Amino acid sequence: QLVLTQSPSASASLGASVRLTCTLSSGHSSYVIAWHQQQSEKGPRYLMKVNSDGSHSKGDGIPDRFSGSSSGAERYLTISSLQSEDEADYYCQTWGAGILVFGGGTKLTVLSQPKAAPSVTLFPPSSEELQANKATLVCLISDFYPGAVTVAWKADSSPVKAGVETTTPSKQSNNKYAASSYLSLTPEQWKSHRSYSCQVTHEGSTVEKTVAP
Amino acid sequence: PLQPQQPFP
Amino acid sequence: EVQLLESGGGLVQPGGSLRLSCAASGFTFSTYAMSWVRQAPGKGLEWVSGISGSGGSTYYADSVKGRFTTSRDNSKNTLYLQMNSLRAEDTAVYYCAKFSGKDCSGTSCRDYWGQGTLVTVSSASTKGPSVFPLAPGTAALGCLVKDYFPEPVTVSWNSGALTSGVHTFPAVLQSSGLYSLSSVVTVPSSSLGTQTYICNVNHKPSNTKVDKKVEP
Repeated sequence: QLVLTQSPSASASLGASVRLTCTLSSGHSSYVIAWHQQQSEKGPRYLMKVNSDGSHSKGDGIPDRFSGSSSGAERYLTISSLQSEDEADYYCQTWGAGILVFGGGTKLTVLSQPKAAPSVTLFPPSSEELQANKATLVCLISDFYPGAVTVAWKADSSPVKAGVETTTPSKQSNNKYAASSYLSLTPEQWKSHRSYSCQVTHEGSTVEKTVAP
Repeated sequence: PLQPQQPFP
Repeated sequence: EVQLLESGGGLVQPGGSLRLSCAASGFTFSTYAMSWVRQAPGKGLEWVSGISGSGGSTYYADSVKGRFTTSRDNSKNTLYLQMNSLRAEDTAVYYCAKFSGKDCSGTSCRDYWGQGTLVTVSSASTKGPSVFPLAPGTAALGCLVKDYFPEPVTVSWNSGALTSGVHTFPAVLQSSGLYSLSSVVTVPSSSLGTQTYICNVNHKPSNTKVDKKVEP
């Protein structure tokens, strides 16, 4: 059975080195593998091939800090001076007669990037949406690190749970996290309160923005 | 064992 | 260099059919075997099919055998994946790819990937978004892209003239099963009276194309 075995997750410090491991099943120790990188919500990028004698065959523009190596049934990818952009899922891949085989992928986390407080923008319902007899409050949260946040909505000063939908935080191209929270209201609930607030808590500190009818 | 040159000849 | 450009993704009812295309360029297409790969939401890469350079030999993963067929046109330099009898669990981003194997030498041994296209198999029907302006020394303005299915939506500003300070957020998936997302751009307040700002929203599954002017 041609199988590639990869650990699900790995982590290392910013600026340090990490080696990821791909294990070939017994009877396939001579096989060539390839490493592919997939950043979250992107398509894969080929890195290199690794056969028994080590070797490479690097894709275009792959930095020198990416290298590969081999020993027995195990195939390695080593990344030095880790950068935030190296956070991705790394898949080894191989082939046999008439089939391709993928490992399960190893998700690499690069720890201890700078902490950053969130920027918050709160939008009220547009007049167009209100004329469609609906109302949405839009709370946009970006530039924070780490990616754990808590969002709390207030109608005037009272907590509001009903009608709240929030995304899970996701790392954007500036390598900081973003999330959004939506509060759905009827137009009459919107007009019957003096204000609504989006309250964002991150690392014990709370940012609040307020809009009014 | 014995990896072919190409999976899809 | 090598480019693999896919098209044809979309939404299909269970039991329905769909064909994906992968337009190749930058190499002698007919020389190389071509593959399809897929990735279900939150899962890893899964091999789908391979086809020899000539098209005479095809190979399929057991999960798709008999329902998916791969073919190629070596004059248009295009790879195809014909899907029939689609199932909910076939929902995935589909990638065309060129895996060189071994026997090659230097850069000829590189692998290449298409950009992927999303195929959704669901009994739910498509719904295009409603687009609302988010009014108004710097000011944030935006567009709310509300209640659509399925992904994806693309948003640009002033047809690509405005990119600096633009941030399009990942969509929320509401309990109703519809998505919403927002796009925001930060601009100088002094420009509000003189510069027009328009978000261009495209939801191909529903043939929706909206140009929404965002005024103060």
